[PDB]
Amino acid sequence: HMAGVSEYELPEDPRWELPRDRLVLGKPLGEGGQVVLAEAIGLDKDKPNRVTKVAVKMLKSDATEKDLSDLISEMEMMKMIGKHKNIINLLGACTQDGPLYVIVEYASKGNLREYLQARRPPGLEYSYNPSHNPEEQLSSKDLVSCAYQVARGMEYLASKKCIHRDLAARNVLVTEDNVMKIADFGLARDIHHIDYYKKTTNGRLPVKWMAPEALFDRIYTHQSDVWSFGVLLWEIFTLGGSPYPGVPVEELFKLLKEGHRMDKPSNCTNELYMMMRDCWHAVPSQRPTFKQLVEDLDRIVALTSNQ
Repeated sequence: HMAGVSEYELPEDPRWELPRDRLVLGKPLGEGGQVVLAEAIGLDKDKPNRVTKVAVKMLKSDATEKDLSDLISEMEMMKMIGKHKNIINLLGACTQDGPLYVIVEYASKGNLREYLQARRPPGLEYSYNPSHNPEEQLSSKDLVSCAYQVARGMEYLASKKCIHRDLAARNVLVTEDNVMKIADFGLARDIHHIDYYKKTTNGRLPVKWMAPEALFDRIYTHQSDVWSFGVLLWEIFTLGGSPYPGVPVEELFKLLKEGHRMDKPSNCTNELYMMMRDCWHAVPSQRPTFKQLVEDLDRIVALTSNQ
């Protein structure tokens, strides 16, 4: 476990520091680290009487000293990377008079995976809609536009020397205005060899988004992120589909080595599928960059129908 919060010297930053009484705790948003919904009073000094819905990150009742440094690490990392419309930005923090709170932007519509699944057409082209409360079906343009925003955010993160290392639909959140925001891009990398078998609390296997070199040699770069983006693209056009269906984790090693790739999803243009194949190129140097991906997608968004 960890020592008292007072036992440690939390990084106090006047620009982001916010009084704890200015935060009105709400319902839990995520459990891993712990996130909860909250209402901040006067986040913007220019308007101290305005309330704003935000997400509050805090450690668990059972946290290690490393967990505290990791959280701080992400906070300072977000400051470094800066702000961008397509990423979950830092809003403030509480480093005094209580536990450490890292305030970030709130995405009312949850992660992209569940977002899409809830908007699956009754048709046959997709799996059955899991959501008990279906939503309006997205247009063809909406999906490509969704890919554009994600690639847009990654392009920015790439220009900031930031390597996500786990880009996936689950790691992309949707705002109330349907804006795509990449999350968990400032997390600290573990210094202990990974367990390709470990599964997330959501029952997700990170190995399915990892590039061959990142999976076999544990090498992470912007190129490996482009690979993940290729898998993310696959998820979009499958409306929250599961990568490599019916393929065991252990089998994934051989298959990927064989140069095998996922088949084009139903209702997916060949141009968009070729983009996925280019991202899934065997040679890192041959995969396209986020800069290019943003350009092609922009061109595609303008051509793609919205009806």
